[PDB]
Amino acid sequence: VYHGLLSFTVHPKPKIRKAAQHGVCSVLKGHPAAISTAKFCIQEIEKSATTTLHMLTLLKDLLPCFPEGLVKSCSETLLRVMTLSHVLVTACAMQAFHSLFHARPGLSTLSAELNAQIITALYDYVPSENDLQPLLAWLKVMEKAHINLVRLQWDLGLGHLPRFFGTAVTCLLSPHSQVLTAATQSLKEILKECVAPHMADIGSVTSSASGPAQSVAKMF
Amino acid sequence: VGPRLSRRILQQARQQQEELEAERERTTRLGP
Amino acid sequence: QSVQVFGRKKTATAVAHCKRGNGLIKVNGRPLEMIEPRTLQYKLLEPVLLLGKERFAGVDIRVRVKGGGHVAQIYAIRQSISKALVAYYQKYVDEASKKEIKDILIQYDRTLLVADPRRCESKKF
RNA sequence: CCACCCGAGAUUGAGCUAACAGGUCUGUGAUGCCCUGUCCGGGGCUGCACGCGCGCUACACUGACUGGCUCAGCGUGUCCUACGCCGGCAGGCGCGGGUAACCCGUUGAACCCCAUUCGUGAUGGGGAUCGGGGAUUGCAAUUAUUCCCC
Repeated sequence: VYHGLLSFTVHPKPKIRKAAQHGVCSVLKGHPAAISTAKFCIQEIEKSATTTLHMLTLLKDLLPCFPEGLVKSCSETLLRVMTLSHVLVTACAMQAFHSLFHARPGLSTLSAELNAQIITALYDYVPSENDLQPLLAWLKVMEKAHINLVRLQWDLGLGHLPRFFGTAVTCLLSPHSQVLTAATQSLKEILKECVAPHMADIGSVTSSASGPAQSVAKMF
Repeated sequence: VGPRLSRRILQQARQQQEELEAERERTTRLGP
Repeated sequence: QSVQVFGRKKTATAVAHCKRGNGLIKVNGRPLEMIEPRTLQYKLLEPVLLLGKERFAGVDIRVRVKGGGHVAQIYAIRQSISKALVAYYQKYVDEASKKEIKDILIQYDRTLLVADPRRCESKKF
């Protein structure tokens, strides 16, 4: 019956799809059914242009109720369509990662070592410099992924910070104003939340630091 | 110098620096 | 270590990059003797001929130009080549050499270092 | 804005609402003057002896033709266009980008620069006026809409 509900998500009529899209969310959030439905989601993307938009909308709010292996498989599958240069599928898949990180999942849903692979993978897009539609969303998730990675393991969290602040300083040169406002708003919220309470455990830093204090040298 | 000439100078001076610093397939899999 | 300057004409803007080398001058990837108007070849070669081939032997200059026209670019190229050398001899050679370069380079023609403040006049209703 | 110290006093009493050169809405004066069109087709909208004014192209050698080389800026748009195929050209068919310091567009502009032919000849200067054909927009191209070839 769950597969009967699920198989109507790909339906061409929007009303039938809209209730099924809302129906699947209420069933899972309200889980043993999570594993099978992710296996449906991956194979449908591999089968296919218009249907993939509905499937990424399905994957938008269904990533948080997944286990580790299926997130790892989904993290590949969302990353495969990134190789396609189509823009609407790119923006939805960018926004799909946002809803993954905005829920701040636990250790059973998302491991600490998984996030390091995601952020290092996402460095290869950085779209050009000045398109403003995904670039706001691109550095919105790199904010959201880093703030989640710090919360799980903090001393690794300072390890991945300098490379992001390498691009964040560099992307201030984009001629769009809304890039500038969103960039520093991302950077300030990392510093007010990921560095400020954990500053005391670091202690005083010199020019020849070794451990996580060396990251703070690379911040400044 | 003025706004219009300096905008072109700064943009051009930046691009000469990049071609001094300048002198693959994207990682689809995340777990090796 | 290197020095990054600019020289300008009406709209033809140049940028020059000078560093240690054996004495090659390139504009837009082309040599100084292949720049297209060959009638005004001496205007490109004036800062080289006034100063001497030996004085440029310790520096390699690469110049990029965009905008303007055929002769406005030559007047910007010859400005930024000479202006790159007087900046390089100031920061990494003693000021006595920089004063004597800036001396003989102004008495010849004042546009090799100080730009021409002439631009097209707008029209109003 | 509120509370408070000092301070006689951090506000108590006498005068001022008013208006429509914008007008509107159909109520009145047996109010002052003065008289008793719609749809459809076709045509031309400068047809040209002349007087008076703008402009464009030229009368060539500091030039025309052919090839090659090499440089802009203000602006532009959901109408600007990229790319592929076909034709010799105007022009067709397909598929994409851009509401825009994001695409056109590193805006590959023209004089200019370098080679070739021409050689003072109403001439390879100059292009009007014409003949024949082709293509595009439009209900419609005749009195040549416009463009291309000889």
